[PDB]
Amino acid sequence: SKIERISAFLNDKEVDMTFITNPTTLNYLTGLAIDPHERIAGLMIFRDSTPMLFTPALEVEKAKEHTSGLDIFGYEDSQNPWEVVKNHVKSDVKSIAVEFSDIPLAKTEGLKAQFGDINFVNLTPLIERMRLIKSADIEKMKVAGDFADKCFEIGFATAAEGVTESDIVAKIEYEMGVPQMSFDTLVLSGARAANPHGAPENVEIQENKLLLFDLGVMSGGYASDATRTIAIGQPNDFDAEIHKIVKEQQAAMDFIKPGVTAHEVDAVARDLITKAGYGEYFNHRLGHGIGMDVHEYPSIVAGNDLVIQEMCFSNEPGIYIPGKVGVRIEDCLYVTENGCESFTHTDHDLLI
Amino acid sequence: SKIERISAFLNDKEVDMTFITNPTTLNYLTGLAIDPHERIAGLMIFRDSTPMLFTPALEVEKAKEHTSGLDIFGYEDSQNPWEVVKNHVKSDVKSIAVEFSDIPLAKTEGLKAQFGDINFVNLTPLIERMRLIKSADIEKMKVAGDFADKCFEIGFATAAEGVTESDIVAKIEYEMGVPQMSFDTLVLSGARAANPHGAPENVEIQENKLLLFDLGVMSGGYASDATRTIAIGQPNDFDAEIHKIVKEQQAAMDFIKPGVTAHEVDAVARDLITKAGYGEYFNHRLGHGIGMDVHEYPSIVAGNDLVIQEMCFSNEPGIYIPGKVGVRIEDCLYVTENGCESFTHTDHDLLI
Ligand SMILES: [Mn+2]
Ligand SMILES: [Mn+2]
Repeated sequence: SKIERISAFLNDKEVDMTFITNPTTLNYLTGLAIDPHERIAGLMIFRDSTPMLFTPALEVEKAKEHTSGLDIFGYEDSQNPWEVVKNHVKSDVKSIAVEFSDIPLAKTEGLKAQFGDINFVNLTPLIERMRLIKSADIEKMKVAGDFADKCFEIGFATAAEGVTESDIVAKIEYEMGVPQMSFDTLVLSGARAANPHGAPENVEIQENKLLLFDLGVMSGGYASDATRTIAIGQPNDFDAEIHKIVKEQQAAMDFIKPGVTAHEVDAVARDLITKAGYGEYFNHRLGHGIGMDVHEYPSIVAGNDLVIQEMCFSNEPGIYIPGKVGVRIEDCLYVTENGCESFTHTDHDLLI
Repeated sequence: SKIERISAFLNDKEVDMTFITNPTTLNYLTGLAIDPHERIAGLMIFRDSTPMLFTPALEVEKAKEHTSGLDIFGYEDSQNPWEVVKNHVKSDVKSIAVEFSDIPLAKTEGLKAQFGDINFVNLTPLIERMRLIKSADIEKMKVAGDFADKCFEIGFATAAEGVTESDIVAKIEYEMGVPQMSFDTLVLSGARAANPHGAPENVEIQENKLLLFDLGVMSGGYASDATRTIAIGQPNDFDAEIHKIVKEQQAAMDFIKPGVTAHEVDAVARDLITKAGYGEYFNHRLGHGIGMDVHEYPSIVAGNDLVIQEMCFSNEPGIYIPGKVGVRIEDCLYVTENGCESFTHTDHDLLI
């Protein structure tokens, strides 16, 4: 149980209780997706008592739909959330563990008002080492990644008769309009794709030039991310296979496998680009981790030596010569021991 | 100058410097819209030195586009943001003012690592009293509010031939798809509009029933919000003018004017509903403040007596009998001394 891993840490670090705030961490622990926004909500795990969950007076009857179970209770706006919390917790509280990365001072200060000079302890690192592996629900990241293939389908088509980059984004987002993109959809024509602040604008697509897509979705809880780059009408030759240098992605999809550096795959790629001699230009991290957030561990930067086992991240290599001729390609992937596999199935070799 | 108001506070409270983090507060101060997301950025105002602005190594050349001016500098990922900050600030720093509401512990702790046992002071209340009045750019909230009228146009039409609530939302969002909605667009048919967790789903609209809209946009920086409720085919009579009780909104649009309670307009409304006798059901705050965020001060709750002067907020009254017959209406408005006025011009009396 994920909650049992946390009691264990509390016991092990002699901290009494948690007050958990990152709404993405909530649902990963609780299976419930709540967004209090301006209001307060926290997951309170203990060393050896029954875990509670605080909630606005309005979100509570719902939260008993997940259920697990957790002792659920709330506060109306008339009253001080921090008050309610203490008049529900019994037993004494010296330490609280919270997510440093997320919890603001308005909140720690709200607790201190009520509890006193409590030592705060950083839970964030733990949650991180817990999300780094999943294997629970890779199945969920499968369907999102598959919806991105369907996004690539709709996008390609839509580049056809005056159509601009925006039009293309807007049409993909219509789809239902399945709830939410995991990040801002990119459609970038020719030399706009080399910009390190490139964004779709209402500008016609360039015929005989390259078209980059890079997109992704939130399918209920988890997330996908991908980049295809295609040609609109017969492509340029220099451009033609700057695509090749980059499609070779495939010098790292079943080359893969657990127990190799981090300086590992950012080696089979960043070298094979200096091969054809564009080591610079390609001047950003190859690879970020993926799961419930579009960006997570592991980082796949060149420098230090994180071993790989059983992990989600992404394969985005691309060369950018400012004023170029656009190109990058990306799948996200999970590590099994095979071999391995990618979350997106669309063609790396195409033209429309 | 908004920045000059802050030095003044620093001087007045004998605090050396600010480290400002809420990216909506940045742009309100700086005219620049930056989103570092996982990364660090802060606006550093001093008592009597030249204000600086910290930025990722990647956002900086851009930030010199606004300009003002501010001393702009950054950090690559190789290096510790908190390090850079201290090796740029000279002079001694005992106190830092930050926005309690926004700044997490990972950040205060990052500062303390570098600076030492610094007293943190709460800037948030000041920024709030500063945003409560604008009059600078009401003009910007004018065009967004006008785009919401154009959203209401597109929406109405689109309720026509199998169309569901989702379809209608999706079509409005297509529009360009002018950047961003200020909040999740609501389209709710008949009895779905009474739910206090009502959300558009892929369900056909009910003929001879009510259709609520409530929507809004981000037009570059500021924001709008509105609710119209219309009829799809000849409406029910009980429903017909539960609309009347609620359209009477107009028992508070030029009744208005500065120097009356807060328990003021949540009196001309919440009574005139008990008039026809649905005081309960209508069980939420009438009125929230609006500006750069969809929700801001002033709160217009029943209880305490905030005077009005020269302020943005919204007029959303509506009765909800669970399993009802849907109805609410809302404009947002600014206080001038006339009279006053609303940001949305569409018809409060209609049927499609
Ligand atoms: Mn991507
Ligand atoms: Mn509204």
